[PDB]
Amino acid sequence: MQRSPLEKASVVSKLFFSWTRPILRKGYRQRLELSDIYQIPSVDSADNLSEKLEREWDRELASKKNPKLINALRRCFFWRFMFYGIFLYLGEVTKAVQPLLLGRIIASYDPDNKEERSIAIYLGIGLCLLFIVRTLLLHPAIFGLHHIGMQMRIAMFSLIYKKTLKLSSRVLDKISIGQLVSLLSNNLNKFDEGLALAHFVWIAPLQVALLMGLIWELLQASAFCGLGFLIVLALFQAGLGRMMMKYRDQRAGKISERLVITSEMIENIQSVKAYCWEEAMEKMIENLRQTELKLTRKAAYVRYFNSSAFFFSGFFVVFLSVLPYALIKGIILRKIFTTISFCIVLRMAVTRQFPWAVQTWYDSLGAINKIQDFLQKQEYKTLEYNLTTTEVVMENVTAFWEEGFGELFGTPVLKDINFKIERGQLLAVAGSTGAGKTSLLMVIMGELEPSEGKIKHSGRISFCSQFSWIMPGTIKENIIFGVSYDEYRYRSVIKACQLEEDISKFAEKDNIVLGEGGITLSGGQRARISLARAVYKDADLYLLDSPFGYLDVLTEKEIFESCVCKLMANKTRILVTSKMEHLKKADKILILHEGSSYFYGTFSELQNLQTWNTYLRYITVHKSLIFVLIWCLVIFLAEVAASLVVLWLLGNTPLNNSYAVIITSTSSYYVFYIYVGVADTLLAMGFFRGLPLVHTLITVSKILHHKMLHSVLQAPMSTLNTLKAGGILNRFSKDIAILDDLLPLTIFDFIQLLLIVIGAIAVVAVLQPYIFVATVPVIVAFIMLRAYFLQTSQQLKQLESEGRSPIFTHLVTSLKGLWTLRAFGRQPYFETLFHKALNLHTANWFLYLSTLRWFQMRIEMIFVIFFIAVTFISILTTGEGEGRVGIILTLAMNIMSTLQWAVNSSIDVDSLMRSVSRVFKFIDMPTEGDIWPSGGQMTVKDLTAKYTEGGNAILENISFSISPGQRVGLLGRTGSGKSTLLSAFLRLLNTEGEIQIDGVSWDSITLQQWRKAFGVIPQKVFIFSGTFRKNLDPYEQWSDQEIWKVADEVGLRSVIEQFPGKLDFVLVDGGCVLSHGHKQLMCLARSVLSKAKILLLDQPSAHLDPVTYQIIRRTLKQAFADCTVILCEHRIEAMLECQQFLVIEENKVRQYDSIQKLLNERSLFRQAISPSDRVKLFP
Ligand SMILES: Nc1ncnc2c1ncn2[C@@H]1O[C@H](COP(=O)(O)OP(=O)(O)OP(=O)(O)O)[C@@H](O)[C@H]1O
Ligand SMILES: Nc1ncnc2c1ncn2[C@@H]1O[C@H](COP(=O)(O)OP(=O)(O)OP(=O)(O)O)[C@@H](O)[C@H]1O
Ligand SMILES: CC(C)(C)c1cc(C(C)(C)C)c(NC(=O)c2c[nH]c3ccccc3c2=O)cc1O
Ligand SMILES: [Mg+2]
Ligand SMILES: [Mg+2]
Repeated sequence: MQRSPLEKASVVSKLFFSWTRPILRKGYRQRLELSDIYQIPSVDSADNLSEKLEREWDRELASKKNPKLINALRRCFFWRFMFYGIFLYLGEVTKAVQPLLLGRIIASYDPDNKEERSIAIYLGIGLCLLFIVRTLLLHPAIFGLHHIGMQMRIAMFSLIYKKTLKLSSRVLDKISIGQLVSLLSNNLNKFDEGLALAHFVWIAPLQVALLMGLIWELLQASAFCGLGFLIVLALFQAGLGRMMMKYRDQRAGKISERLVITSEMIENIQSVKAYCWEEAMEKMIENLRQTELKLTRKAAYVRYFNSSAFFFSGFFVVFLSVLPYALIKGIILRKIFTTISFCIVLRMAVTRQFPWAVQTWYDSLGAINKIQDFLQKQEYKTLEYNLTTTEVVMENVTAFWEEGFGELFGTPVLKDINFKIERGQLLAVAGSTGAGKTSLLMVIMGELEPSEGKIKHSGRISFCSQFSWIMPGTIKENIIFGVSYDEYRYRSVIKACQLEEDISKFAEKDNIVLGEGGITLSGGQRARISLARAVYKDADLYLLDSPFGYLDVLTEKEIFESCVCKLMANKTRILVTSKMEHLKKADKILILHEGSSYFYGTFSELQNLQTWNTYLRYITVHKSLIFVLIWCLVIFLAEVAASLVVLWLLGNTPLNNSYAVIITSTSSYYVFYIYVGVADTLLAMGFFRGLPLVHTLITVSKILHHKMLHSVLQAPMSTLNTLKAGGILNRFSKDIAILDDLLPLTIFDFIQLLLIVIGAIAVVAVLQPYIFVATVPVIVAFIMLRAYFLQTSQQLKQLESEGRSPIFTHLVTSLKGLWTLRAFGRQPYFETLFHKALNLHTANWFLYLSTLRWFQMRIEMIFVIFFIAVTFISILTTGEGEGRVGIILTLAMNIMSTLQWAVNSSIDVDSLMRSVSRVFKFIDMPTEGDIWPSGGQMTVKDLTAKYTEGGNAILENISFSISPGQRVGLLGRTGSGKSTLLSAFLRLLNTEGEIQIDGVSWDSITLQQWRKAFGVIPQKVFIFSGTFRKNLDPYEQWSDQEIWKVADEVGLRSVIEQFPGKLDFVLVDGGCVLSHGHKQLMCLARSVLSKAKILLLDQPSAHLDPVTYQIIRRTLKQAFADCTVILCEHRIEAMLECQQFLVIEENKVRQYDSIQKLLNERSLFRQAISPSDRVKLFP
């Protein structure tokens, strides 16, 4: 890493921004090298800005009765804020005094021998000094203010991430990810750039006050009659401002709901593709955009009138000001041109600078109120007593989940429970699905607080969750989990948990970079890593929430006898399990039932008891847009044509006539200057040109999102395992919101300003030729410097834009794995790990931000340099009477003012046009591409399975044949390939060979038509946010009576009746309200509804007990009558049902007819079988 060149730099270098110069020269010739990206300055790091504001916020919490976050921000930013404000004031004041100096220099070309001709040179000197001071006075203050705004945002972002880790288990149900992601995605670039515009609240009034006097000098009565029109217009904009904000709050609720649906479906797309929910998910996301875009359009139409106010005002402010003075006294052109020059600044001050400044203050404080509201919430309390006899004691405990019934005190999940545990013995927590076994562990950890009862143990605890969580990184980084490495400990664990088999198969042996969640691995592999993490941790208590769910019996025995009873000796360790073998070796047993202790004692006792392309493609999405743009241009040509013949008549005039005083001399060089002043209004886009342009540009973003969401869903699996969670969630949140909100109007201003320049030059050029020639040398200078700047700016903007993903990627996983982070207590790791992601983004954003102010300053300096040259050539060459050089040049330089604004607008479009470029990359992804399934017989021949293209072959030369209406068992060691074989049928991963069904092959039919033959039950369960009926059939093909007629057989009768809205209860946080057992029965019903003749079952009974399993076989015997079944199961009770068996090992298959033969070969796998299951197989 290279250190910041800002650190060591002279006042000149910092003032003129010469320290940014290297990266432009480096970026112009070549592609940007990672080496060239400088380290962030020491001032604005994540640690310091956290440390500073954290201290000031707890001080605010400690002192005041009702604390406010703005008070905390005030005491560490206000002086440096106000320090730049006084410079930004003086830099703005100097724009208001330019008309006085320039106006005289213009008047000094007049043949009539005025005093001006005396002072002209002194004004010539002074006006040059007037420009030089402003250029140096404005830009540093803006960068200074941007730099403060960046520090403010980083400081809060860090306090949100510290706060969110200490947040209560009660609150997590209410606040989804969409709440957090939107809050950060909104403020990310908007807040930083804002603090430039913030000050103009108090700059604009003093500017109006200053300007009004200078006008009052010229026009005594009418100036106030003018101002009145702007006071009327200012209130109209304040009206639109309040109206626009109300549309934004109605929409904000809908965006949060779309992101949680969009996240969930892409997070586990492998299930979405298996069930064939493309039409379902697209229609669901489509319906949420209807409400959103309605409120976007209404917000967009209002903002047009706010934006357009400046351009229309121009003519009317001057007209109402000159007209009264004209009638009573009579006016000179000089007097008209001087008022025009004051009015341009006065409008800019009151019409664009004033309403933008206020709108920023609403957004900032609005944002700070949400953060302050988020910071003062219910926190997870800690009450650990390290003093103990290492005796984990529980007595007379009851607990309710929701606040209502618990506070009022529905049945509690635990009641009248008690147990004592000595150190050096394991507890067997047994019961049926929904007994409260997880709920019991949640009370011990203290995530679920008890209403009545008392807990006490030592603070040190270890936890193994039922849903296995893999943070992004290496298997080592997962197993050690943010502590020092130990060769003797690490190796003894992996051998005890026996991952040595699975780790050795991978190319990079130990350390492979696992994605968000670890979908690279299988169900059994994740569980053993989750276990290894819990084992490697040292603590007084080890909680294990059924880690033998996805493991085969041979592995389940070996790991239980090699880890739990060997490596974990002389420790209290409460275990969730439902097998006789585990309860036999166990010391004390606890059998829960309907949240009540059915039995408590010992096992002995229990038995005794009972670039051009990107711009072009965007325009040619929607055909309306190209018609509207042509329709604007033909009307533009008409108004350019209209002004031409007006000025042709006006200039050709042959002129008691007190209305307007003109003479041959004055006429020539004021009539044209007046036109350039009022050109902004004459060429302005009226509601007819404005509204449809805005309307279509929103309709484009609607079409672009549909294609993008459509293309992502039907892309191949390999491409979707490449990209991250935060990478998907970045675009759909931030880069779709840019095409809806910012881009539609940033274009309008760019077009509006571009037309005004062209049309003004055109009319002036056609009428007087030399001005066109005079502009060219200034025109080329801006286009030259623009083409030079963008070569660096474009490349920086992509690094910064793709530099966001790390912040989101981390925020997703952190939240999902929150319960283990607090179990182990690893917040200090994750905070410092999160600080990096902000620093990375700061390093790219700060660099892009600083490079801009260079271009902003240089473009102004180019103008100043040319103006200084123009003015001296004007004044010095001035003849004795009618000097016809300075006239022509200054008129050009009066246009280049409008162009300088258009070039700055042209950069603001290009930066937002990076968003649409990154959207098209997601649209341009590759694509995976009599009654038919009669009997359902399959024929596999020379099949090969691999995930990556040209990688390791998981299965090789596979070939077997199933007969019609036959049940087939599938089995093998954890990580054999059992899932890969089931995925090979649906052909999700890329394969070679052919699987032919009922004498018809793959290549004879389409994929989406092929996949509607199979009814799947995947290994990982997918429950999106919605109602039960929606989760049971998204297409809504079946009736309520039909769903109820299925619900009884799978036995969700009692499960649903618990909740208030029967089949209308909206599930949240990926269906966290249901227990692990009910999620398996949810997938079962979903398959029972979808009446298929072939169906695949990737381990139906994962964590189901022998009682609940009776439902699986009951529904498998009755409902699935004549259809062919491929049953991939670990429990041995399931093997009684199916006839043929497939065994996978050594990347190959073995088919068998009888169970007795299969078990006869493998002695170890036969000895593994439970005594209670052994009597069933062998009579
Ligand atoms: N966050 C929650 N909010 C509301 N109810 C919940 C929540 N978590 C669990 N429950 C409910 O509490 C009961 C017990 O759930 P718990 O997960 O403790 O059961 P379990 O015995 O661990 O089940 P399994 O055998 O499936 O693992 C169930 O009825 C479940 O729906
Ligand atoms: N998405 C993937 N990308 C790369 N390799 C993968 C992927 N999924 C699985 N594998 C590899 O294939 C092996 C077999 O995984 P698979 O899920 O088919 O096994 P399984 O027998 O179904 O496991 P389980 O006992 O957990 O059900 C894994 O151990 C891993 O090495
Ligand atoms: C009839 C005709 C000539 C097509 C026409 C009419 C108007 C109205 C009626 C809106 C003044 C306008 N005016 C506008 O479109 C205006 C657009 N934005 C504004 C913002 C603030 C204040 C006024 C306007 C405005 O008049 C323009 C026209 O070209
Ligand atoms: Mg459970
Ligand atoms: Mg599997």
